[PDB]
Amino acid sequence: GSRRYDSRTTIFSPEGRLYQVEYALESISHAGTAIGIMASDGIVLAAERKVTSTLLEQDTSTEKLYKLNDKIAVAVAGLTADAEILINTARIHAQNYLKTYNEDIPVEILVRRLSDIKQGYTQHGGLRPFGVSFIYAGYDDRYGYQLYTSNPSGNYTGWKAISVGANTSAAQTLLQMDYKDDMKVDDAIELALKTLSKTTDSSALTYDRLEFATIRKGANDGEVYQKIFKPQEIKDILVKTGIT
Amino acid sequence: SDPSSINGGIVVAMTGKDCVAIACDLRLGSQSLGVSNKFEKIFHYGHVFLGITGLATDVTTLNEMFRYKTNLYKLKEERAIEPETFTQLVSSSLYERRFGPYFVGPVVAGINSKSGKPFIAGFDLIGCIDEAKDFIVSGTASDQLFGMCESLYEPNLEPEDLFETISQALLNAADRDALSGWGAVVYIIKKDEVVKRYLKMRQD
Amino acid sequence: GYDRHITIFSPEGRLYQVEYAFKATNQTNINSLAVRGKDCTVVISQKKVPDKLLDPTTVSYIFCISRTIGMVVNGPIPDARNAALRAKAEAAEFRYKYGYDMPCDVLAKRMANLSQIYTQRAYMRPLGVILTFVSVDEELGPSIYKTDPAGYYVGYKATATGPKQQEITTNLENHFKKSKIDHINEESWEKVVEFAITHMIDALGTEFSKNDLEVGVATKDKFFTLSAENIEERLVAIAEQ
Amino acid sequence: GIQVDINRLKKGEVSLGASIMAVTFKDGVILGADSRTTTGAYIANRVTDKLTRVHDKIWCCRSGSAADTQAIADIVQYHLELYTSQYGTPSTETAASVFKELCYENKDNLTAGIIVAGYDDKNKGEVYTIPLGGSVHKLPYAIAGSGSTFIYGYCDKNFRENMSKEETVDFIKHSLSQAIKWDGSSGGVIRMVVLTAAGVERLIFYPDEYEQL
Amino acid sequence: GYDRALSIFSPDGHIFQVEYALEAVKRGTCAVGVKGKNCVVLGCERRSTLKLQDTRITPSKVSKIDSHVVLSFSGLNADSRILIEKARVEAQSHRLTLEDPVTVEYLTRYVAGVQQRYTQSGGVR
Amino acid sequence: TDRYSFSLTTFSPSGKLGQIDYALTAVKQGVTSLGIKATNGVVIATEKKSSSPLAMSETLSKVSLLTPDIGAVYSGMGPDYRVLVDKSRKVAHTSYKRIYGEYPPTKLLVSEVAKIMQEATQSGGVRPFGVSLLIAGHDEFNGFSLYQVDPSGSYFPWKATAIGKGSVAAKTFLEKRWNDELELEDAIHIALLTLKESVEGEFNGDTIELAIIGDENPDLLGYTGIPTDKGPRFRKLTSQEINDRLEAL
Amino acid sequence: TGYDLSNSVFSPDGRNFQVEYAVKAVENGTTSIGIKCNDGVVFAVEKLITSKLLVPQKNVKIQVVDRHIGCVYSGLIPDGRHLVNRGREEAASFKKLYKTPIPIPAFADRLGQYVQAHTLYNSVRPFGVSTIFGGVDKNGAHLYMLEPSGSYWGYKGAATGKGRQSAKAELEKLVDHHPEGLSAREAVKQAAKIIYLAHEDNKEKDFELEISWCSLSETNGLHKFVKGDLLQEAIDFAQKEIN
Amino acid sequence: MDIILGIRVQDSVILASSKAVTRGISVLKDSDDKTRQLSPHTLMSFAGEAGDTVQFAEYIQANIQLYSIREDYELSPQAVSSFVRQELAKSIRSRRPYQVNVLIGGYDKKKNKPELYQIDYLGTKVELPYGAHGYSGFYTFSLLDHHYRPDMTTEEGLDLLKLCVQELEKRMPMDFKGVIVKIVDKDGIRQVDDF
Amino acid sequence: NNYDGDTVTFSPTGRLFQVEYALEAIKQGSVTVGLRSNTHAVLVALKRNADELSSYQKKIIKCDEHMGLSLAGLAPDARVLSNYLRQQCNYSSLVFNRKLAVERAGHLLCDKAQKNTQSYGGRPYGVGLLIIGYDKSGAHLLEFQPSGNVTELYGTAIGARSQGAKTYLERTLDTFIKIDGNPDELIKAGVEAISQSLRDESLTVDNLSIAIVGKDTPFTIYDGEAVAKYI
Ligand SMILES: [Cl-]
Ligand SMILES: [Cl-]
Ligand SMILES: [Mg+2]
Ligand SMILES: [Mg+2]
Ligand SMILES: [Mg+2]
Ligand SMILES: [Mg+2]
Repeated sequence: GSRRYDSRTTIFSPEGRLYQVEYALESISHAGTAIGIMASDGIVLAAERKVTSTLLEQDTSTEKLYKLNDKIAVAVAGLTADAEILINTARIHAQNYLKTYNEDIPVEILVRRLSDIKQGYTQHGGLRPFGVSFIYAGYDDRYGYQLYTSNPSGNYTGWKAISVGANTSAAQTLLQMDYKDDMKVDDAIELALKTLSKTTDSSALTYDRLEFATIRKGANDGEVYQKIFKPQEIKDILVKTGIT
Repeated sequence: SDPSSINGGIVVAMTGKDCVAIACDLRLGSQSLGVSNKFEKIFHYGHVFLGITGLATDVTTLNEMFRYKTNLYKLKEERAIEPETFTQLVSSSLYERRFGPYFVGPVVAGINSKSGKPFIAGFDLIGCIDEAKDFIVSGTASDQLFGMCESLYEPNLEPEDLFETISQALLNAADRDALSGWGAVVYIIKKDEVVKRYLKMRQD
Repeated sequence: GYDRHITIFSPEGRLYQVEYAFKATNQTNINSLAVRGKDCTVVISQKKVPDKLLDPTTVSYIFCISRTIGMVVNGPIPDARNAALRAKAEAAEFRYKYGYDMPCDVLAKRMANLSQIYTQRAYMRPLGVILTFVSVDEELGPSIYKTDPAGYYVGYKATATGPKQQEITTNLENHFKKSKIDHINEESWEKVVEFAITHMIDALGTEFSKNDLEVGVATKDKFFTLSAENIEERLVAIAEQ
Repeated sequence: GIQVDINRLKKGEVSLGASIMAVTFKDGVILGADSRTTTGAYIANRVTDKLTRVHDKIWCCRSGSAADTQAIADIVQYHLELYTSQYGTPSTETAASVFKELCYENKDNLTAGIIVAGYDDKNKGEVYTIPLGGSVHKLPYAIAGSGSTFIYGYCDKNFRENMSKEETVDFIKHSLSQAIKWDGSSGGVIRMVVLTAAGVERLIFYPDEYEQL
Repeated sequence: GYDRALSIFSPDGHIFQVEYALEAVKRGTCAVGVKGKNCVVLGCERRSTLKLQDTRITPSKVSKIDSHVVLSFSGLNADSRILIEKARVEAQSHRLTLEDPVTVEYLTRYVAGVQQRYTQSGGVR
Repeated sequence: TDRYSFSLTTFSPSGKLGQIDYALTAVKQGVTSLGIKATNGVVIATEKKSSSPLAMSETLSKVSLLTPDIGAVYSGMGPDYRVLVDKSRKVAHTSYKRIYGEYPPTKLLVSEVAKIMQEATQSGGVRPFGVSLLIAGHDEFNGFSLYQVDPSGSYFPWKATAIGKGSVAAKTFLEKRWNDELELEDAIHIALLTLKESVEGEFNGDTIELAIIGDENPDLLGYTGIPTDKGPRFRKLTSQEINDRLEAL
Repeated sequence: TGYDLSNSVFSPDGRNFQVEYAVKAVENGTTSIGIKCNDGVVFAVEKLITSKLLVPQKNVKIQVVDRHIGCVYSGLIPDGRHLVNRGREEAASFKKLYKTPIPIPAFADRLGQYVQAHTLYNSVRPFGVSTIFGGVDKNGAHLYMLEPSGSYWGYKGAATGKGRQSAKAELEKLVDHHPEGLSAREAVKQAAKIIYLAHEDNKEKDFELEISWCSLSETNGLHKFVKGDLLQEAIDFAQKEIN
Repeated sequence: MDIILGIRVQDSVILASSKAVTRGISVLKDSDDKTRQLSPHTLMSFAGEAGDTVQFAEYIQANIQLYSIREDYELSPQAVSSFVRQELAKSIRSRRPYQVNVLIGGYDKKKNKPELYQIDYLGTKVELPYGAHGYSGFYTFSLLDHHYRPDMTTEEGLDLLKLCVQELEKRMPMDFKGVIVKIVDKDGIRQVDDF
Repeated sequence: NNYDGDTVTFSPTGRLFQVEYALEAIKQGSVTVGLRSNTHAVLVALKRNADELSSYQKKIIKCDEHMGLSLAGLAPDARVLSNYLRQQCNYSSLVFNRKLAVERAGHLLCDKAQKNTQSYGGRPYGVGLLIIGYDKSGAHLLEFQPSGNVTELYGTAIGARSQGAKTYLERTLDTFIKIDGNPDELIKAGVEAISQSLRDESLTVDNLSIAIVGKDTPFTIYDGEAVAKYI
């Protein structure tokens, strides 16, 4: 019957590894680099677009950075199509929580549930896993500013600064070197861009090949604002830090 | 036993010159017993306002439901929902429960941000849209409100004058209804500013 | 190489099972032809009865799908009948749901969409048949629409199907180059059938008796097949000119 | 009485109280019907067509609920069209069987008193009547509808087998004339449909003619 | 539904999928449990190749199942969350029907039962 | 019963999704199609590769209307495209119009189509769609827009682009000619020039299929009376209309 | 290659090798025939007597469908029974809805579509039987033969099994020598002879003859078994012809 | 019927609940506690249809305790009340609805404020300074309209509560066998043993 | 070889190997014999043990007061099929107040076994059965094989070395068929028949198993000291 054509996506190797999860991570390592840096007064999300064409519409485009709710955002690394399936689920889960408790969802709870969905695809169903790694950047009144990452295995961990996608080994070393705990948002913006500028496979880092976002408490008195940077705003912040 | 008149309450909406107004009473009761005098029946999602009369549990449930739906709308559309669109969303959602309906009398009010046109609309419990230039009424004193609005209303009222007309319509209607009153709130809505006023009314 | 066993892509972007389903089409070794008149649409096909023990009346590759639609198949009879039964059901359901007779081209699209599903879904194999639908549509007039195992379909001025399809095709192409029109300029369907048979004789290079052919004719409000004697009468007229 | 036939209808639905009949004769069969449709005492339609085609030469007379009979007749027409595509022309008996199957299996939810009439070449004219219960009864002629009660006496006394076309048309005309005269639920024009080897012929007769018979 | 028998016997009488799952446990960070006269202590390893971590929000290795029972683990981190969730639910369910919190043996028996069920159920590893 | 409840598309050791790559190879073989965005409109165009000269190429429509203000064209496997158009039209109603009483904006309809194509990449017992779509459309708040959709389910907005047989050369040609001040008529002119390079045989209104998303068309609406209803922005250019623009080429 | 390992898989020729492999199972089975006559049909079959311990007359292979259709088959006997069980359900639902007993052509397609359905998926095996069947309906007598592929046609005479070629040759002679027609009682006698002549291709074990028939005149349009004097009369006729 | 009251004061929430359980013409029990602790700083009293009341209360209690373990964090009284309301809002359109009315008294540790919520079996939630379910309200509401002040202490709240119970004991037809009083504040939940 | 992975696959010569491997399980099973006259039908079965400390595997199962069978091969599969027969016999009684015909019993088993040989996932039954019974048309003996083939016989035998008993019955056919109105003599003939399949071992008191059904005799099984008469 059909047994003949089954890849058996949810099994162990003799060494105790999940074949499909490992190969999905190999896929993700070729995707555009995404960096998250957490500061005391905000969070930065920076991401490199995959080899841009000059005729690509840049201003009305969304590839790397997505909004989950007013307090939480994610940076994507891997298959965009797969990420959007998970993003819409995460958006719905956040609204279910708000409907039930009349309170915005805590960041970890949203991350755990989204990570549990990925886990399910590695243990049962016979389907391929989602070829996606997220960087979650958000705020709540319990833990404040938070950075997480999840990968196709469904495992998630918290970070002060983290990179996903291509050249993470090189990127993580540079972040580990220059990062410190009493850092400000404006400094973290500069670190994120400098790190991408050195780890990039491109000749030079330009505004049209980037996506950028911040989560500050820079709004008026005790409230969080999400800023998804416009093309011109990236052009200005790139000149201001002396990269171009 | 009649879901629409256990808790009581009223909502009214009016248009003016480059503005709209929406007002409601504050009573929540259990038949004869008055229970709460802080129960507001008007909500808003962005710049679109929704008033809801009828069974209180459904008022609360529908507010939470349209907050849910308009939030997802905004994330996907990357813009705030407009009154004309929202009106259709309310109609769809109510008719989805055709044979097990929410016992409510909702009222939409707002100004379209693109065209600047004042907009109001009303519904029955299964989602029949009632569009109107002048005014929309809802609740246990709907008859009274229809009478007050028809006689007091005139077109193209200024925001300050419109406030007086809608407030007098609500107050005098509420005083002729046993299950409505116990306070009132009036929203005056201009293109890019919104004023909210609490009225002094008789507390019986 | 399991990519040649089920309907999934090969490295060069091909579906081999679909390609092999096309080769099953010619397994019967029968050629068909379809042309349009002014008021009618005529379809003809070869009839080969090798076994002497067969009841020749039951040997047929032409089907009456609805009152108005007729269908001729190139391919094995089990798959042919499978397609015929489904088309009959779909045509009947269409009339019940939408209050009017299913058009020839709409049915063709529906059967083509079904064929497409077999090329994408793994558990279902493609049918090894090519379905040629004919009618006189009340809106579009005389119509010929053809479906294949790939899920492809298109309308035709005229068409041919089978092993020696290309010879018949160019024979028809050369006629329409000469006549400068999209159809057979002829009043009665009788002479449109005579045209169809004549040009098949020229293309294939064989002569036909009454039992060597099978004919289907579509007119306004009815499609019907011709008996052996109806064809014999038609063959006499060709010989006497 | 007739009430428990009309007591079956759903509140407010269109009523097909009727004077319908089918009569076999020498050359085939003739179906006949009035044209009145009522909602209580208001005539919703005074020019209705209660004689409906389920196949070329298989027709039926409808009575009871307008909605139910229409829904049934549409399904039967669908079944017989699908039958014809696979097995060729169905018998009148086959058509009556499909009607029965729908009427019997849904006897609680339906109010449909149907007369089935058709012409075969082998079996000539045939008439099957299907009352409320969903039973089938093959007869030489059949009468049905609210107005039929008033013409049981007349039809039994006047019906003969192997009548001519003109005689059968007179028999149906005189009968339905009386049914219409006495039944308030029946009225309008008298439609008829003639089923023979020759083909299908539609006839109509207006009040000015049939009232003064 | 996906039905495939992934855990099956081999000629030598072994279930390789179960044994390969043990290799995943052998890869995981070390965990230790020592019980004294009036207490139990759970120790856990955390690998130090991960700097720039946020220890406030990073999932802890030891998890509370109820106010009186804890669970630590070694192996796949994502898998452990599913067992912990099921165990926490069963802990509340036991209080609800028996009007008494679970024993440590009972809670263990339940978790062990779940693990076993995944060794002879179709479509799962 | 369908026993294929498992994924036919899986990750290889190198991290490639084989079936998606092979589907993109099928798109490469397919006939060239392109799209160009102007200031006051959008144009989409393709070659009508006829299977036979006896075949009526008018009956086969490569450019399709999805909504009154949104149109689509493809490169790759025609049958796969056809069913996607059917599913795309229906989803525009079920998951949007029947809810909001209005047609969806381009980006969201594109998003729904992408979701369908993504599922064919992961669901049990199916292969990916062997097509790449170009979807042109207009809506009140976003204005004119042009999107590409790939077998993986990925979509990207474009100022102008081309897909299929001669896409590499066609994209280079468009980079030279495209500017942000292009009027609709200029974009149609450039589209025809770009397409002539990839076409080999006959080049006329009967062998070329071309549609636009431009101004509203009250005459094509079918009725009058409602002032707010002003007609479809999608219009398919006729055979004659194309030939007029080929003379002054 | 590997194209013959799974059902419903086309080979590069355009062939379904699994169906062709099922035909080999049919070719291995005992001989069975069908003869169309003036106003009906006759069926006959070879029953191999494996042992003295087999009870004579009490291992019936020919099966009736409804009251007017007879079915006989060669190959895997259980597969044939399964097919007849389906045929009986098909014939039952037809009569339930349409009142009239199922016509033979109508019945033939019901089986044809069912057998064809078993060449569409790899989760099922093709039928390991060729089935000869037919009867009398409103339009007269019909004889059919259905194969593992789902292919069927109308026949004047039909044969299948290990001695099919011998039987086919003998059938072709009857069609030539009797153009105006063959009678029902004659067809029974001929059926016996052809089975005996076809037994030459299976002559290790001796055999038992079994005949059935439908005829508008002789059986009143119903399916009956040939027994007693009429059976022995047909055996004696066959014995005289071989010698 | 059953008497359940609630009074929110400056720094605490006080819930009073009748002790009587009556079936037919017999008081089966006179020491019943009609409340469950949902979390260390959240208490829910209940009254309504027999069986349904305890089944519902314990079901909620289990769900809130499950949340506390999972997140190692206590849900706010506002969050708990919203969860409870939604469960009742689902219930009312079920095959067999929970006929239970509840009062949720809690102390929000983040806001440092006491909170009292009144929810009926339909899922009708209201935050109040004082609340009551059943026929009790017809006496206690007007009494509290007069005597209640927002800045009162816990001791003043208990005297205000005594005044309610006295009035109910005087004018109510049924003997409800006194009340069990519980206080919810910054230090958690405790019971007043002598009332 | 490549065509024996599952039951849904045909071999190039038209064989079903999974069905043939199921047939092989019967040959490994212990011998059992069946035979009948006109008045009575008899089952004789050689029971098998694991060792001297173990019991002897029961081979004969009762289906109704007038019917029962003996097994050879996978015993659990016989339990499934015998249970199905018990239900079918019982359905015939409750609904039609009718004792199930032995021929119909065979037809039902055939059709049940067949469905397992045409579908993916399942497997053929791994057991052969000998059904005996007495109905309205006298005594009957059937032989069931898991391919689906059921055959009515005067006598037969299945299991290991069954050819010896089958040859004996083929010689004795004319004798034992006429043993009418005499149970003990018909059993004796069956016990002598099964003895032709013995090697090294002989029939002992807890080894032999006999069953009988007839005209005025319900289906009854004899084991232990009750079969000492026939040694
Ligand atoms: Cl379709
Ligand atoms: Cl009507
Ligand atoms: Mg008042
Ligand atoms: Mg008052
Ligand atoms: Mg396939
Ligand atoms: Mg009248």
